[PDB]
Amino acid sequence: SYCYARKMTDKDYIAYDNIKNFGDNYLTDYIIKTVPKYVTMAVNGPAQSSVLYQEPTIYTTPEHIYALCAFLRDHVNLQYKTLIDITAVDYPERSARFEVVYHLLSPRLNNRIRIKVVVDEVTSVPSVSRIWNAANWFERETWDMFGVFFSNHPDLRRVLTDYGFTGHPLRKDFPLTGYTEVRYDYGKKRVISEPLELTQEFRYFDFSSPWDTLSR
Amino acid sequence: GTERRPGQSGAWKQVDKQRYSSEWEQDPTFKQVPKNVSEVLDDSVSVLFLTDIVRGMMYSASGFFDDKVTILYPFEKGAVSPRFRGEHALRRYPTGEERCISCKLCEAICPAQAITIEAEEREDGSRKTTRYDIDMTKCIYCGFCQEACPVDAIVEGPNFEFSTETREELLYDKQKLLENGDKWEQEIAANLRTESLYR
Amino acid sequence: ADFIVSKVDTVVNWARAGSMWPMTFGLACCAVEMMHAGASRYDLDRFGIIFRPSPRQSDVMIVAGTLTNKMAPALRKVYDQMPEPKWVVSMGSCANGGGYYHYSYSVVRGCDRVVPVDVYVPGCPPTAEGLLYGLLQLQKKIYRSKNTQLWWNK
Amino acid sequence: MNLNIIMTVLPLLVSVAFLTLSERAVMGSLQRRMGPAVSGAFGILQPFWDGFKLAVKEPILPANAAAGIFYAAPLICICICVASWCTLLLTDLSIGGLFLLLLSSLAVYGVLLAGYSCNSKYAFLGCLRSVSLMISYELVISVVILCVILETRDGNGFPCLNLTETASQTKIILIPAGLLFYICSLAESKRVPFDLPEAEAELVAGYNVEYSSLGFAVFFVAEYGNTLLMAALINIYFLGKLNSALIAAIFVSFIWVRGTLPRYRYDMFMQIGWKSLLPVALALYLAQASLGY
Amino acid sequence: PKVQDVPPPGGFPSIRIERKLPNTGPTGLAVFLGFTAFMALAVNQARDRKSTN
Amino acid sequence: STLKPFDLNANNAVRNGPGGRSSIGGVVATVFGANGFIGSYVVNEISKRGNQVVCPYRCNENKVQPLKQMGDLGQVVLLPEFDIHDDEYIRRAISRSNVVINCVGIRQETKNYSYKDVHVDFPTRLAKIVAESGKVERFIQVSEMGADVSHASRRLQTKAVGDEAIMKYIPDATIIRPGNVVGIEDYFYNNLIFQLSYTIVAPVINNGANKVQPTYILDVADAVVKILKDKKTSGKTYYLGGPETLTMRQIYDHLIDTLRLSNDDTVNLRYELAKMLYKPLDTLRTKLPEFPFLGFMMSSDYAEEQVADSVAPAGSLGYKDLSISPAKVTEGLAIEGVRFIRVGGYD
Amino acid sequence: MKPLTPSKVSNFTINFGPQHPAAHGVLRLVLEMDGEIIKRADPHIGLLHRGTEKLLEYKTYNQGIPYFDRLDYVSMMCMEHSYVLAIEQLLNVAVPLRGQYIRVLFSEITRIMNHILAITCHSMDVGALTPFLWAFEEREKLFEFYERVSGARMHAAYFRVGGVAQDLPIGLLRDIYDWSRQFASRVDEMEELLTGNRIWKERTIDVGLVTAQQAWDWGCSGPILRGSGIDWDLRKNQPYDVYGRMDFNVPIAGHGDCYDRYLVRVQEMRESLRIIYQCLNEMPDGLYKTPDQKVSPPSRGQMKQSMESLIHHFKLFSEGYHVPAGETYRAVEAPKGEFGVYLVSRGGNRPYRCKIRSPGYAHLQMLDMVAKGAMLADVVTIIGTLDVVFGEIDR
Ligand SMILES: CCCCCCCCCCCCCCCCCCCC(=O)O[C@H](COC(=O)CCCCCCCCCCCCCC)COP(=O)(O)OCCN
Ligand SMILES: NC(=O)C1=CN([C@@H]2O[C@H](COP(=O)(O)OP(=O)(O)OC[C@H]3O[C@@H](n4cnc5c(N)ncnc54)[C@H](OP(=O)(O)O)[C@@H]3O)[C@@H](O)[C@H]2O)C=CC1
Ligand code: SF4
Ligand code: SF4
Ligand code: SF4
Repeated sequence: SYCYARKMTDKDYIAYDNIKNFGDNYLTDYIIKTVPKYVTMAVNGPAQSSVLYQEPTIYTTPEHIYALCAFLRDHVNLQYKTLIDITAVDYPERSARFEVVYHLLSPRLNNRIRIKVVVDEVTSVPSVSRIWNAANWFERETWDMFGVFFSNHPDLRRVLTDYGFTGHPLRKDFPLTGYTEVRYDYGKKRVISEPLELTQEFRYFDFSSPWDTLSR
Repeated sequence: GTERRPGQSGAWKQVDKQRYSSEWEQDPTFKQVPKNVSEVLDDSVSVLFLTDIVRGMMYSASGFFDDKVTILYPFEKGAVSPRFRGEHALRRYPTGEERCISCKLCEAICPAQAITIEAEEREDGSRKTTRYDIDMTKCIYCGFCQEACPVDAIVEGPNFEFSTETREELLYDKQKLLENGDKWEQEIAANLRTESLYR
Repeated sequence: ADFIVSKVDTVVNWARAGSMWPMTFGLACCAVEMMHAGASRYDLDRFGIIFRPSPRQSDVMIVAGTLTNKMAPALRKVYDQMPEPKWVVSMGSCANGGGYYHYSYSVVRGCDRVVPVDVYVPGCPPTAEGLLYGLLQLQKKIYRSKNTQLWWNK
Repeated sequence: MNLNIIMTVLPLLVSVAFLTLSERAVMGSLQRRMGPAVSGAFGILQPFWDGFKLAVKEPILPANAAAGIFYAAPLICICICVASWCTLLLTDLSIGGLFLLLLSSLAVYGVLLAGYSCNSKYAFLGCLRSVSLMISYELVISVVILCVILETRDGNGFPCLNLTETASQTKIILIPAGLLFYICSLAESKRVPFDLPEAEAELVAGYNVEYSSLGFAVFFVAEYGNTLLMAALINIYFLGKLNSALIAAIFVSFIWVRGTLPRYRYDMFMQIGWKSLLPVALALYLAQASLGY
Repeated sequence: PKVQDVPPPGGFPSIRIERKLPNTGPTGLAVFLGFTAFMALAVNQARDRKSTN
Repeated sequence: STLKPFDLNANNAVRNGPGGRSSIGGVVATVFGANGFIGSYVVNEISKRGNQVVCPYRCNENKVQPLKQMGDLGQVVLLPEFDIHDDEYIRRAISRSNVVINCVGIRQETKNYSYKDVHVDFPTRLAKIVAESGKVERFIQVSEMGADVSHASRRLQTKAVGDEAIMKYIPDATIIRPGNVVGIEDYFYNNLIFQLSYTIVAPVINNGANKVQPTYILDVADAVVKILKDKKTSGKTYYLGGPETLTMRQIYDHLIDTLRLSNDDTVNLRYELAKMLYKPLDTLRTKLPEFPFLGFMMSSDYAEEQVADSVAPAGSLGYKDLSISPAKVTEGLAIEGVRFIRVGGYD
Repeated sequence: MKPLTPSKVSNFTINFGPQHPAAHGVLRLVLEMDGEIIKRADPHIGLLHRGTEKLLEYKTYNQGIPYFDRLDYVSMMCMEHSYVLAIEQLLNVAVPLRGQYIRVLFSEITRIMNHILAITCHSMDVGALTPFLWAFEEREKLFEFYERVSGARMHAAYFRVGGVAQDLPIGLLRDIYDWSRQFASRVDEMEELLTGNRIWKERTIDVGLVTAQQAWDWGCSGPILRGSGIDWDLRKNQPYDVYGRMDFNVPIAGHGDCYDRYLVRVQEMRESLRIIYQCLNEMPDGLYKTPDQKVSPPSRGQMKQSMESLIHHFKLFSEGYHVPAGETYRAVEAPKGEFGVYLVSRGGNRPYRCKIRSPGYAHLQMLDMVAKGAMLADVVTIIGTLDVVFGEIDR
């Protein structure tokens, strides 16, 4: 649960053997078997915690996210008491463009899990703030950068971008430089926004090789 | 020290808790009731005579007489290592021929896109640049361009006194960079000879 | 009279330049280099440069950091509150020309777009001695001015 | 008039300028720094630059405030300092020290008018905080003075608070009250242990920051002048005949104690003055009206 | 090259890491006794002054 | 709306871009008097559209600081030492310039410079120097509306004589003749306010009968742009009066109203008395340096120009010919500056 | 038939603007206060949002390393370290032992300066200015080590994929060891002025109280966890370099108040000194960067003597290496907490998505819960213990 300091000396171990095994190789199967309706697919890959281990990635749908998160936090064997961050990735090639990613920590299990909800521009994702209070700002940032609406959020507002910003900057279709620029005018003694002009344009250098194979 | 008094606290509610409850005596960090007359006098004189204050006063007063650490900036200058990344400079061969061969790698590696290069064949037949300008208001002085150059043409010199009164003077060009290389040639060469051993 | 006016203007230049009250608009990385420049090892208070928290009592303003579209109105508002001499120093690549965030939707390409800049200090971050070199360049600019002589022959 | 007014006023101005210099020199000492050295060579001539340059800065027209009161506050501070020093050096008033106590109770006005000039709802509370400090520690100073008159008797045997007569003899009885006087003098000059302002004042809570060129000069000069008057009072009551070195040493002790101490929160130093200093000062006033005659 | 910055043969000499508790010196009782003595002297001086006056 | 070209020869070749700060406009301008109230806004208008402005100024770095922000890199060129009597400097200043704007004028006389020098000699000398070049295509001179050869005030008379000299040397010059210009840095409302508030009594010449047509600074600045965007405007004088004609008494009353002054501090200093009080003080001015205490208001020339009606002649060119609707100077944004002082809910 | 009881209303929606004795950067804070007591705090951020995450997408992997140095100007090395670790995980690149030691050593050095700045700037915010100036001389000594290894005092960009940019200059290990011989005494000097001081105690005790459950709920890390009683350190629980070899003890406190976190940070400085001494004594000999030249640049003589090395140099300084398709989140124990990078690669030479997990973002989110019932003066201390950096908060 909460890693309250217990052992005063000789706590050199990273964790116990049984706790490591249950999470090294049974964690995804345990999740799938215990809560099958929530899970659609699972990926075991390079570990977030370390290079040597393997950590799970679970794909779930927007409707089941709140119950899956509640199960992950409070299940006795799986205690993901912490939400590291919430993130979205824009995939314009896909019909469901946005992949909302949740990163969690179990201090007891010493393990990291990644939860993905695949949505589009119109659909909304239920807020998980009641499960983790840290989610509020992360979902506000996801709304600002990518435009993903989070349902039942206490107050969904933009955080990073300028006041009056309507576009979502981290969308792959948003220009790198944006659309507007800010300058002070002497005539009107105000700082004003104007359409963009660049003295020197951004130079995109195409370095791709025909012979490369790693590109997917 | 770390030990705390029941009275001293920064939060009103905690002060109320400690004023009206004796759970603080269970806690190990707090200081317990004196339980002797002499201990009562000790604590009372400690609080009333501002003892802890004076102890800091002497250690601070050590500051008055200890050796001041300061540098007269114009007369004395801070130590600068050979690796130091400062004002950029294009370099020439000892014959007087520019080392630049317009590979354009430094412009490709520039994280900030501060270098614009365009070249031509010279009349003799050499691959030489007709333009090499660096925006010093866009440079981040990473030194990647000095790393990518295969002929040591571009180096970040040891000069950090290059403030200007207008931004246009901070848009360097090939002639200015070559002049900067000429001005600092010997220092740059010594630094490069030292640096060559490591890398 | 032309000699007396010159003596007055050089004394006034000495007074203005020796006692520079800078206000530091410390957005980002460069403010800490300024922190170091005003520390024990470099004594700016020996130079007569001592930082003042409010704009009304500051005659020189140092923009040290990346100016964003969200902040530029506040930068201009702070600049307008300053008194008449109001010299402005731009420190760092971010303040000088946007620098490494130049091609960004949220970054102003140079504080010169928002406020007039007298001296540009280049670096990322500018070395503290470089900042003192820029401050001495501004001090020379103040010494160069001969306002009282120009007043006599205006 | 009298020529003595000149011989009192002029040394005061020179002394305040070099007090302002002394403060930062001592700071450089604590912090392994050095006194300013580009202004000249000796450094005698540093504060004069600040004054003369401050004459140069172009005036700002008053904004959203009544002009009369805004002009009034600097004149009040400059009047009080001159009256205090010239009644400390050039008068025979039987109760002169009580007159100095009265002139210190009028220093609440300068801050208070400067606060009223702001007319900000936040500035109201900030200026009220400052004046609350000043009055709360003026009470304890009054009790300490009651202690001082108690051993102060003239050759004819008449009780009095004539400054030369309290200066004549040094009483080690009174020293317990002199410690409280020194702490309260720190409080009344708004030194760091009681410098509630600097934290509140970085955002514009409300203080002489509004004043700009010559009004601002006289306030800061008056602050140092009041600190020097407190040093002179500490000398004359508790440490015998008036000595210039002792006065300046008490001022340097102010700077040292400041440097070694962090600031107090508003409720903290207010609770110190009422629940700690005042009972001790009443206990010593008992101890002095009740050590006897 | 083959010569790089390596720790010296035999290793570096040991350093101090933990804090030093220097809290030695005067404590409460002696200050009370000295203050009492100084009060007694002050009382006697006041007595003499008040009779002479 | 469609952007209209700057009607300058071969502009079509050089011009490129949207018309903004970083775009290229084919106008290189030498604006004399750039650091002044009128000149700064003209520099702002020209430089805002990507053009290059050369600003000759008498050595004063702090006064010309706002002009630095006006344009992109290399667009605002500040020449340090400007003298009206130096021919070589004037030739250097207009070397690359295809339009020259003259905003150099003095409200009052001093010992160094009189009206006849600044308002007559400089226009004639500059006119000859511009005429010999030939590269300069457009010339604009800024003058007062009330300027006339048969005017009692020496300032308004010398200005008209200098304008006639300019018309003689360059026949294609345009004479912009705005009224009392209202702005944040203006000398109309600011001086009136200072008179009402920090002066013992506010003397009003006669009873405020004199009629005036004040105009906002942005309107005059836009009018300059419209002059430069049309070649048909060349050789014509435009009286850029404001939308509303107002007597001076109305403006004083309305300033008192907006500032919510307790009562009327204005007094009746009728003419024939100012002509005796200020007449020696003019001779005082011509023998003493610039002094803040007394100026502009405290002169016989000001009284003489405040006894006449400075209004546009009936048959005349104006804002309508330039397709500009002037904004009212007694309401809206124009009056915000005086509004910030006091509006009765303020302080 | 029993009377109801009415309540009171809160007003005074103050705006606390950019304020110098606070955590460095620009903070706009909207505070709703009932009288002199705060009822809601709403931090306004985005004043230093430079669009870093989107800019990364347009740069190559090696071109994007300097972004991480400038995300947090106090702790550069720890910030770039997570990025290079994530690229190494996706690339399956093994770091030589000497480079692993150099990374751990300089990470501990930047940790120490971060803690020095945090503690002394917090004391300055309280109002004590002597520890602050007493600390800049130490911080200068450590900046001198940086300028020696990289040529830049602040933005070194020294950590690279597969090792370090250059090898340690000769004589550096001796100088670091001397600074270490005197560091403990300097820290004790600072500790006496702060610790044991009645005014400091009164200002900091029982201010900003956090409990372990609250810390896990709000996603806090580092000193905030360890000041409340949580024995969790990434360097020990999830080692990422030769940290596993290193011998050091986690500092733990239980109250959660401001004072406990200050004590934790001082002890963390001491533990970092111990780790540095171990690094100095056990520093191995050999390669400092990975032998593979398809992910690391060749040496200059080698590029000037070999065709394959010139080809590799050209294609690494123009195109860069290609990172295999995959996703990874690598976190490091930064001085301010846990800093992680979520890197998504589709197989190209540029990152497709580089999410930066801010340790200070969650602390600023926790500000409201912590600063409830406090006073206007307490906010400065509470901000000081969070030690938030707004370039780090606003990416
Ligand atoms: C015990 C003996 C038995 C006999 C009985 C005699 C009783 C004492 C009579 C002696 C008279 C002298 C007393 C000196 C003044 C102290 C007044 C009370 C002391 C006190 O309460 O401590 C703090 C007040 O001092 C402060 O902290 C104020 C702030 C001070 C900052 C400036 C310091 C200046 C340097 C000190 C003066 C030195 C002068 C020469 C340089 C309060 O705080 P608390 O909360 O702990 O107490 C409340 C705990 N319920
Ligand atoms: N109310 C108004 O503003 C109106 C103005 N006008 C006319 O427009 C012109 C300027 O308007 P305004 O800008 O308000 O006047 P300003 O005095 O504000 O601008 C005058 C400019 O001319 C320069 N100047 C004056 N004398 C000399 C000289 N002897 N040698 C060199 N430069 C000199 C000044 O520079 P320095 O600052 O160094 O003197 C300043 O830049 C004036 O002729 C005025 O009559 C037209 C209608 C109304
Ligand atoms: S140092 Fe870096 S940013 Fe500057 S020019 Fe070279 S590669 Fe570009
Ligand atoms: S400076 Fe070096 S890297 Fe840049 S173009 Fe010339 S040879 Fe190539
Ligand atoms: S110029 Fe460089 S050091 Fe300065 S604020 Fe910008 S990124 Fe930081």
